Amino acid sequence: AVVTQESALTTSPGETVTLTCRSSTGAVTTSNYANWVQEKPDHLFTGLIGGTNNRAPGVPARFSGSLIGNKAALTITGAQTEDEAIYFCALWYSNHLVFGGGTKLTVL
Amino acid sequence: EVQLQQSGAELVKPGASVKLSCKASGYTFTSYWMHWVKQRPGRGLEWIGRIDPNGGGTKYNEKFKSKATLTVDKPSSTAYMQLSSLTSEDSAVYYCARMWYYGTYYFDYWGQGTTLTVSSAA
Amino acid sequence: SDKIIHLTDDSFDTDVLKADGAILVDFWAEWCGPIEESDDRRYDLVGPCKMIAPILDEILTVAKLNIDQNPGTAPKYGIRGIPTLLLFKNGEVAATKVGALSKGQLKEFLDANLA
Repeated sequence: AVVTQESALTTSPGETVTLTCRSSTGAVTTSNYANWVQEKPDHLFTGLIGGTNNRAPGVPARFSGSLIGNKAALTITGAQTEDEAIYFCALWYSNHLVFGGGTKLTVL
Repeated sequence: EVQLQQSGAELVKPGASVKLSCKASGYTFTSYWMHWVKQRPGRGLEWIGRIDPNGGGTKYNEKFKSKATLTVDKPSSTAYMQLSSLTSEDSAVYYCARMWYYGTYYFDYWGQGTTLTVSSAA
Repeated sequence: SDKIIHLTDDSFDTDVLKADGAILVDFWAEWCGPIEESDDRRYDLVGPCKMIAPILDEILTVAKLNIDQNPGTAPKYGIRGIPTLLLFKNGEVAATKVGALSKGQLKEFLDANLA
């Protein structure tokens, strides 16, 4: 399968942005367990969301997971300047993980 | 306190093998899975496999079944991944992520990575 | 719900071990997910709680235990974390299933073990 994301989005401080995560097979479900890794500058990775909505320990509460239509999503309510990072997602199929291209979020 | 630190910047010949480590500390090593990812320029991320340190059970990407070999060492808390028959395609920064599997699947703590360069001796 | 057999530590050899064919064990504790060794890293928030057992039972027999009120049972079989679905076939264990799953995946695990 091929997981797809937006190439690059733009937002500002205080605004509400929404990223998506399509699947080529069909629609993204609870079985896919949608994950969302964050890559800040200088290769600093950290898991934000996983299992469609469950945050990791210590992750800001503004990062919320949902299922908007036929794709998984990551809504950042009140975008900070530190959020400027590449947001990959990852869907499970038959016990194998498939990453996406990533979404370069730029905060003005 | 939780930290994942991997080995230094390697330099290896084509056709040979290499073992990359991933020291785990600040938590019980046998209570969390341990994935491995491949990051090449302009390719994003690429799943290699995961390992449950309790029992040594492994699952792989179909592309990386003949390539990788995930094992663990419970005493030293060190996860492992052996890339064999190295080519120019294997030149990538390999990370090791941690996963909470109990009830749901989410990542949390990642490593700084290990730059591997498969260069032939001229 | 009515098919659920709540068990105890000393009542394990009578309920599940000696039985007719297949018997399962959902090792829940209402902290659906969380680990054992360090009871310091756990989570009550998560909402993948799977009560699906009152549904696949209706589709063999499945039992049900709580390790906060029964800390004697889990240590015997090396259950280092919950929820672990231990399958008791003929008073032994065939296969284990760690990390929760949907109704379509719990069917995949069972149907590759009963017939």
